[PDB]
Amino acid sequence: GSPFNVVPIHNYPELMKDTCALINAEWPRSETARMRSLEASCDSLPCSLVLTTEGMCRVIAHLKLSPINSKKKACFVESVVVDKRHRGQGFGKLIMKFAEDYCRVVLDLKTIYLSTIDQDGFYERIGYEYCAPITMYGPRHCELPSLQNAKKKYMKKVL
Amino acid sequence: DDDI
Ligand SMILES: *C(=O)CSCCNC(=O)CCNC(=O)[C@H](O)C(C)(C)COP(=O)(O)OP(=O)(O)OC[C@H]1O[C@@H](n2cnc3c(N)ncnc32)[C@H](O)[C@@H]1OP(=O)(O)O
Repeated sequence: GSPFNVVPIHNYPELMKDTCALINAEWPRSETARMRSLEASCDSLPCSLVLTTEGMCRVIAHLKLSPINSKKKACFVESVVVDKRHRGQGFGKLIMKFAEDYCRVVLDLKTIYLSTIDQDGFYERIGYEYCAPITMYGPRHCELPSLQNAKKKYMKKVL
Repeated sequence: DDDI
């Protein structure tokens, strides 16, 4: 049988330091900064899902489902990363499909949004459509400017 | 993209 299992991180604190290492391998930040994001995971939004296996000795993939201030029936998927040595083996599509079903069936959401700088070909392949930019915050917002923001390509999938 |  299949040993693969997608689980919410708040039920598997044993996997938190491995998940921090996984995300920080792609986008280097402090361990504590990643822990703060994972510690916010709960049974509504936000929620971090990790792909693990029988024996939970490792973490293969991670993604975060985040609320959108202006869209009660939608969510923003962020920090999608598969372990490097496990890439190109279907695990990205696996955890994305699991998250899509989770949002539709468990959270009763209608749409998933995301942004990407250079992996829009992966999301287009698994059924995402390019769309106009959206914000997950309210209008009383100001964050430190970065040129990376205008590079992002926003995409959505009607569930 | 990176959530933080
Ligand atoms: C914000 O966080 C969201 S955007 C950031 C994406 N994450 C990232 O860049 C971190 C490093 N890369 C990964 O973690 C990982 O490679 C993904 C998540 C980008 C993709 O995961 P996988 O490597 O496991 O992909 P698969 O599930 O094995 O492939 C499914 C099908 O999609 C095709 N594919 C993958 N990347 C593609 C690009 N860039 N362009 C076109 N097509 C792409 C695969 O070939 C595969 O094709 P099939 O026909 O076999 O289904």
